[PDB]
Amino acid sequence: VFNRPILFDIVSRGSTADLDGLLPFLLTHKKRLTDEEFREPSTGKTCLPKALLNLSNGRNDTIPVLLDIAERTGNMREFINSPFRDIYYRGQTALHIAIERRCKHYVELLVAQGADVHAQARGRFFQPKDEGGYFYFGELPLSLAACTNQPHIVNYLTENPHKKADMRRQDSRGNTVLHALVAIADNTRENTKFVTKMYDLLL
Amino acid sequence: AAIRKKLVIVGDGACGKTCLLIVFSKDPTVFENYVADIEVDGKQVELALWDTAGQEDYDRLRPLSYPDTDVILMCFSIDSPDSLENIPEKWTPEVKHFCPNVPIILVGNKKDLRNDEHTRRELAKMKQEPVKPEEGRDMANRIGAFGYMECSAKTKDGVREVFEMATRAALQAR
Ligand SMILES: Nc1nc2c(ncn2[C@@H]2O[C@H](COP(=O)(O)OP(=O)(O)O)[C@@H](O)[C@H]2O)c(=O)[nH]1
Repeated sequence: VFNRPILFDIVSRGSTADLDGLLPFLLTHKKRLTDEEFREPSTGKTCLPKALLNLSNGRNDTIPVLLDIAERTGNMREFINSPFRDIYYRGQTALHIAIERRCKHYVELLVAQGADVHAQARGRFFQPKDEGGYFYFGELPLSLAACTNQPHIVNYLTENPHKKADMRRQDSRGNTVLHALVAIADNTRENTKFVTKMYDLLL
Repeated sequence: AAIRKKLVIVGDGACGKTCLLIVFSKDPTVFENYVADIEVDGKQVELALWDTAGQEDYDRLRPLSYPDTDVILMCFSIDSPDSLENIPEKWTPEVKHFCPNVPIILVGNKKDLRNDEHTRRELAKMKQEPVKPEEGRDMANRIGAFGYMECSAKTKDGVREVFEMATRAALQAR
C-alpha cells in the first residue's frame, strides 16, 4: 500500500487527509519511516525533507502527523536527524531545510524533539565559491539562520528551553558563525547592512 | 564550546557492534549520529556514532559514511576465532582506501564469553579454540593503532574505557 513513490507523492502534495493507515500498516508489518526501502536512494532524502522542500504558502501539514507515527513506531532522534548521505547535499537535515525555506513554524517543532542544532553540511554544494560550490554558510544551522538574515531564528536556537545552540561551536574548517558572515560578503549596501546588524548581535 | 568527531565503528557482522553502541548511548541495528556527550580529559566532547552495516554486502551505502571519519573502531569477537582475521583481509584495506590516515582502536567485545561453558563445548567441537589477547595484540601491532581495549557489552566495565582511548586519538593531529 505504501511504497516509496506513492507516499513521497503524498507528502509533496500536502495531504494529511489520505495517509490514515501508515500507523496500522507500518506497525503490523514492523517497519520504520527511515528504513532504506522508504528513502530516495541517491541523496538519503526522507519524507520530512520532502515536505519542507514542497511547501504550500509556508505550511505543509504533513510534518506533524509523520512525527507522530515516527513516535508511535518510535524514532525521533533518528527520523528527524537522518541526514543526506550524498557528496552534493551532505549533512543537510530537515532543520537545514527549515531555515533556508525561512520556515520558523517548524523549527520550534523540530528542536522540541531534540533534532540537531550543530549538524554540519559538509557537502560540495554547501561549500564556498572557490572550491566547486555555490553557498558557504559555515556548516551549522545557527550559521545559516545568521547568514540568511533571520534574527528571529538566531534568537530561538540560542534561548530555547529544549536545546540551546552556542555561537562558539566550531565547524569542520574552524570558521565560527562570525567568520562566516565575513566569508559571505558581496559588498553591496544590503549585504553589509544585515551582516553588521547580525555580526553585532552575536558578539 | 565543545568539539565533535565522527565514529564509524567497523566489524565483521554479529561481532556485537551495535549492542555496544546501545550501552554507551543510553547509559537496535541502526545508529545515525546519535550525538553522545563524553568528558574525556576536561573538554566535554560530543562523539557522533556512525554504526555501519556489517557483512550484508551494503558496499552501496558502506563507503558513504567514512568521509571525515577520525576514530575508527575495528571490532572482532572473542568467541570468534581466526574468522577474526577479516581485519587485514577486508576491513583494514577498505579503511586504507576510504579514509587516508586515522586512528584505529581495535575492539574485541564479548569478553564475558570466554569462560562460557555453554559455547565452550560448541567452540571446542569447532577445534578452533577461541582467541588469546596476545593473538590480537599482534593484530594490533600489525595494523598500527592507539589501543587494544578488548570490550564487554552485557556485562559492563569495558564499554567506558574503549571510548577514552578512541576519542583521545581523534583529538590528535589531522
Ligand atoms: N552474551 C553476550 N551477548 C552479547 C554481548 N554483546 C553483544 N551480544 C549479543 O550480540 C547480539 C547482537 O549484536 P550486534 O551488535 O547487533 O551485532 P552486529 O551485527 O555486529 O551489530 C545480541 O543478541 C547480543 O546478545 C555480551 O557482552 N554478552
